[PDB]
Amino acid sequence: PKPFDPRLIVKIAPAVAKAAMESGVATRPIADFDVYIDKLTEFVYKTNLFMKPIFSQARKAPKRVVLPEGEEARVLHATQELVTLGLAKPILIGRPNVIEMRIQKLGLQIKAGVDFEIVNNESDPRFKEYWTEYFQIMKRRGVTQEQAQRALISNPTVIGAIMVQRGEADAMICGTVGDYHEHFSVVKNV
Amino acid sequence: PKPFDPRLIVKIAPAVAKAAMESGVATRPIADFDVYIDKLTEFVYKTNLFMKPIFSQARKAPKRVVLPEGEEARVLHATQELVTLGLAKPILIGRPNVIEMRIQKLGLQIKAGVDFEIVNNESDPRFKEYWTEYFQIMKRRGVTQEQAQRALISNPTVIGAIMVQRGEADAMICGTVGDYHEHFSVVKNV
Amino acid sequence: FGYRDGVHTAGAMNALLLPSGNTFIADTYVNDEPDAEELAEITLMAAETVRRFGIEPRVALLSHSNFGSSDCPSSSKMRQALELVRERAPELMIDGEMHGDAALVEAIRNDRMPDSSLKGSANILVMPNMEAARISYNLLRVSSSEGVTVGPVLMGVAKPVHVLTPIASVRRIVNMVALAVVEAQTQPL
Repeated sequence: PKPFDPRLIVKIAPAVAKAAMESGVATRPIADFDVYIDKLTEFVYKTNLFMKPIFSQARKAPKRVVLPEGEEARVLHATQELVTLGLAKPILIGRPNVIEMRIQKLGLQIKAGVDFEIVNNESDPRFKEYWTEYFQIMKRRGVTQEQAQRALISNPTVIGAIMVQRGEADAMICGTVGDYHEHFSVVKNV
Repeated sequence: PKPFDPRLIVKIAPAVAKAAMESGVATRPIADFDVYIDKLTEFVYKTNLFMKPIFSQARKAPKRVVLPEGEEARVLHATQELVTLGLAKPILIGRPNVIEMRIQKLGLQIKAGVDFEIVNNESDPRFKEYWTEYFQIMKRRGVTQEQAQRALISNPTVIGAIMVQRGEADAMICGTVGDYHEHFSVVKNV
Repeated sequence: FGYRDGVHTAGAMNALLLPSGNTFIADTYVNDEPDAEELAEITLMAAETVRRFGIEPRVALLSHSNFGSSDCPSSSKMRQALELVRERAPELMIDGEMHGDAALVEAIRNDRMPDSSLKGSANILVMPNMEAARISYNLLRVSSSEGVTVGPVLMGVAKPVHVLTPIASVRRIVNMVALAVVEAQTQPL
């Protein structure tokens, strides 16, 4: 591993502590290793102490989350770390070729179709129902049918919102590229 | 030809008139055939009488016109009719595969690279300069560099406006899909 | 006393010590909702007052809009004020309008606007209304763990006078007496 890897403390220190445990040289035994690893992590990331109730509650029953911006490197790293923590069941939107090629490029280990689902926005079997529902919602706000089809092809946020509305997902996290208010407007409208 | 083809009168009547000319059965000879064909066309299309000065002036020196919406059937038909009249030198924006396939589907005769130019918006060698210029124009209006790149990839109207501004074209005709005011806003800003 | 000649407004300015250095905030006490012209005059007077301290002034106009990302009236007022200031004093280092972090941090500003005319970290911050100025000043005063200031310096009146607050300590009174003496040393303008 490289020198600056942050996982070094979390992987090393508990192992050395357990080695001390076995050989009897310890003088202040720890009760359980879970709180120890938690404390080390709070040292590493500086927000675990604040977010611990949220993580603990969320780990009890993971849900389905849609990340429309499924080609950014940051989103892929977050998906890997979410799968590792066993904290959600991500769904990504984008072209499968680019996603797979970048996963290879960054050297991650999440496998499409096993750890997460890819929704090909350019060609999906549920395109008809999605754009029909979007039109049914937005027809009185100045959205023609052709505009609805164009939006369901070109705008990932609309696809995510429609997926959440129909009950095929449970939450959506968007907006890591582009302006805030366009995403907010789409979300509020849907 | 099908019964409803509008070119039937224009192609037939002058030929019959010339046949009358040759055999000497005519009693009121016409001076030149050009005004005759013009009058027939004004019967056919109902606006030639109004637009004749414009057509006559434009035919003297064609310019370069950008149609950003280069995948619509109407735009392709208009391009064919413009090439036939020798009235402009069109430039289309879109994916070459779809454009060629639809040209085959509609049975037109314009050939890419000979009668008109195709600009592949998804991959163009001048992407860098285009988005750099767009950012240089719109940086104080709340457009980040990433937004500029995304716009030059996704918005054909911006590509057309930038092409016109740099002097690589002479006019632009847009707005046959979508709302009026978004196109107008882009045009006014650029 | 009345206003000094050539000016039609008065302002107040508070000093503060952040990790990025000394910083001045205006306007905090006088105008409830200044317009573009008042903002320009306040900026010029603040620049002169900062020059008194032997510092090279660097001004930033703050807003929630980030280089034209919004078109609410406040952002337009900032843009007009900026053009007015650039018309009057051409040698002053000023830019805007921008977010606070862009004003204080060089890298953030350079990422979004590589050719800005403002170098380093700004040391004068101009707010659109007294709400934002006062709230930011108080929160920063407490959060920047020192809790010490030099304010409020009053600019625009024809004589060297200042007005303090009831919670002012001895050291602040001494500092303002010294500053008023320095202002009065030269012939009042």
